[PDB]
Amino acid sequence: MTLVEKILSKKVGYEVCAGDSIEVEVDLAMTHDGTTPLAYKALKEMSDSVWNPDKIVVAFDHNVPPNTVKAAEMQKLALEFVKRFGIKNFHKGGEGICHQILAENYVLPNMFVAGGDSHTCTHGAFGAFATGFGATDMAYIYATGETWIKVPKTIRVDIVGKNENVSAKDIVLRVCKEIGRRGATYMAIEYGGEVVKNMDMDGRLTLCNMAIEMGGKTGVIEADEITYDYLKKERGLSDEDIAKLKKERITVNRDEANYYKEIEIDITDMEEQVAVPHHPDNVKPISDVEGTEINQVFIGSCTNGRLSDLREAAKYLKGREVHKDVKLIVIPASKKVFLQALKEGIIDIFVKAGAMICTPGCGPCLGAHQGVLAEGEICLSTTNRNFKGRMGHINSYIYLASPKIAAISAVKGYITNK
Amino acid sequence: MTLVEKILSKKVGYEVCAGDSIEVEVDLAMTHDGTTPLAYKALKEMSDSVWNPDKIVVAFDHNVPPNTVKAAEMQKLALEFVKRFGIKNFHKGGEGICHQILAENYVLPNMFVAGGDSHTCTHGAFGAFATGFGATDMAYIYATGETWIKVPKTIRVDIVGKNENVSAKDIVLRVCKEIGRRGATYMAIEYGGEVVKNMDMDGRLTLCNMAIEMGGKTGVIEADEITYDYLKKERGLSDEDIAKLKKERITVNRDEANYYKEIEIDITDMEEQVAVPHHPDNVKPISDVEGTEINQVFIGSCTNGRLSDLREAAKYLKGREVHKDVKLIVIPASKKVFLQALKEGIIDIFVKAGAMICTPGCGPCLGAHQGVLAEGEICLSTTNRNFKGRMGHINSYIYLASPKIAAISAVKGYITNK
Repeated sequence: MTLVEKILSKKVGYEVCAGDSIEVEVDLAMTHDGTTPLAYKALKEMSDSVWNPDKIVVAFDHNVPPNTVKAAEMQKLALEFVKRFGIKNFHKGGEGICHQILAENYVLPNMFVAGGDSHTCTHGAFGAFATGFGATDMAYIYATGETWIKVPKTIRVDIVGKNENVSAKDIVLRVCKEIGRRGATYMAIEYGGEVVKNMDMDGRLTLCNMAIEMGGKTGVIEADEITYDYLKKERGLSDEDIAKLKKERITVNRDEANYYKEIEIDITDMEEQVAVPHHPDNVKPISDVEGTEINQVFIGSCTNGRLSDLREAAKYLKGREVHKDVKLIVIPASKKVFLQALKEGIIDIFVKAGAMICTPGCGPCLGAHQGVLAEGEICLSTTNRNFKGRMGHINSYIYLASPKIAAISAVKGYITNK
Repeated sequence: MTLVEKILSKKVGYEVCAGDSIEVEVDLAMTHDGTTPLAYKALKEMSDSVWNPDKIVVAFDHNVPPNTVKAAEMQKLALEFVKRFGIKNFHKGGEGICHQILAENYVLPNMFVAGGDSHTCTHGAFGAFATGFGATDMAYIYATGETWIKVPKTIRVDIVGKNENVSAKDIVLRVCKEIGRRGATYMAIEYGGEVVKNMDMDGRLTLCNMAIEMGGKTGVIEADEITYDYLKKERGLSDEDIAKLKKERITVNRDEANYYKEIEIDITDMEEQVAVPHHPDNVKPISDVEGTEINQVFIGSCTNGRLSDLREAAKYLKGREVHKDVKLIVIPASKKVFLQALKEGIIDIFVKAGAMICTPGCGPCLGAHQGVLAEGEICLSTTNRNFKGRMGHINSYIYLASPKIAAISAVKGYITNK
């Protein structure tokens, strides 16, 4: 029995196998400024109320503040969803990215998280089963708190070795390379090993987030002490709640689980990994892409927008200034990350370096305004998507790398390690 | 002899008066990301060189970060202009508003300041003749360093009395009524009196900024010791350099200057001012619009985006949170202003209250794709424009007020004063 089978079995109250179709109760339902309207429209035709407003989260992160009339009409319509259904857990523009809000305030281990977003798989780092759903599907979830899901197969990814010169994004890019953009199709990506157990919670959320970029239905990491300490830090979880959570802790024994595929990654010495346009799996080491001049550098997104991502980037921008031909865009993942990075003096480092700061949202990682590339512009982003013409013009280029590389490259003006 | 007549005469070398068409050598030329590519493309048809790169200033502020592909293409074209002609006085995105930057490190008294912006008249607070030109005229000036204008008539505006509950925005809004939105066309505005004399440069910048809103060709304020003190705090200093500017100081004597018309504004027992849709020449006192539901509040344009404006707004926003049904947007006018407000903890108060901090520029303005309004949505702004469908939908509404009132109304969710 794999981890996803373990979680789902405890969820329904009986042993379940991969391939089965079971009814699962939803512990956490969420839509954002882009997926709320359609979900709301469908909900009007179906129900006059929701099943539990305390388990429903709504956040504005895609178009904040409204950059178009249409986006303004979207949030306007989403505002009525909060009103007409009495949604207490509503996060306005500036609160931050939806998944970051869910992580630092809501998601508990062994939960079944249902989200109106493709990258809902991010919250599998808590030891929960989190997948994305369509707007019509989320409507029924809002009205009943239930949904049907097929227990997916599991790809075991063992990350062993030790390398302090690389970050979690460098590792997850390495995993994307060996597996591919279609390698984990219809399958949950169960991370584990020496590195994963010693990896911080900010890093675990990075690995589970890019699960969709490998075709993965979701990503999941076993609940740990780091998971519990994170729950102690970001939220006021009492010791009675940690202990209550530890008795329900789910672990996986040896050979008690049969995986579809079991890949293993040695992290040493593996220099910093960089994804090459126009696909997330096109990952090359730093030496193979050295000297590549860039026009724009973005540091934010759900993948690397947390406090630790800004802190690392701030220590390389602490001395110098952003290159003349390079524009730096910094966007904290949430309102909490923004505040904490203010008092820490992290923001001061950025602004002095000439970095452009935007309100906590999904930045220009999508469509999206707030940082559009022109024809020919190269952007070294820290997000999780390299699709051709995603950050603007169809003939623009996007590179993916850690906040460390992004910070250093912004100074030098070219992709570098020194 | 009016102030404008004295400024233009010294600049040209001989005595001129209103009605005379003269050729003036330009001391300072500036275009932003929205007008630089327009002026460059126009320059590529007639000339093949700029007259003086040192006298040319380029600053990105309107669309920072790039909101559309066309906007990104424009900024790329503007980079060509700077790279080609070696414009050392170039400011990237995040540096701040074009007029604010120009006031922080360029505009000297007695100058002739030409700008590719309808609010270049702001720099008349330094005692310099400053007007706005189109893309065509900006190319002409870029090539020859000279332009052809007609010496305007002067509507003298004496502001006397005392009031410590209103602001410079409240004052300049009072001026726009007695005069009108078209009661100063083809004419220059000359502010004087005990109030203007006691104003800091933050107040004088506001008065000269709203000159075009009255149809005025420009708004100019006589330079004094307060003007020189600002040039010490900002662009470095020297008591010998200030003395070198006082030797060229231009003063105006009463009755020795014949104006087209003279107006005097009472301020002692005046209420605070809020302009109603859809024109800047429509303010009823705060008691006449108190209770008006607002859906969005913007604080921080060229009119009211400086340090004093932020600290005043943070004062009423201190400890409180922004009302639920209204989204607050705060944008510092400059990079320098941003930094000194960060070290003062002013930004923290904004973020704690739930404001949406954006890159130091001007948005939403003319639909700059920043904080776009939807249909039936009302915004209270500290900007200078009030026209129908300015911030988005044609059926949207805009109200103009001071940062003080803007902050308070953001707290209570409606236009108020308490």
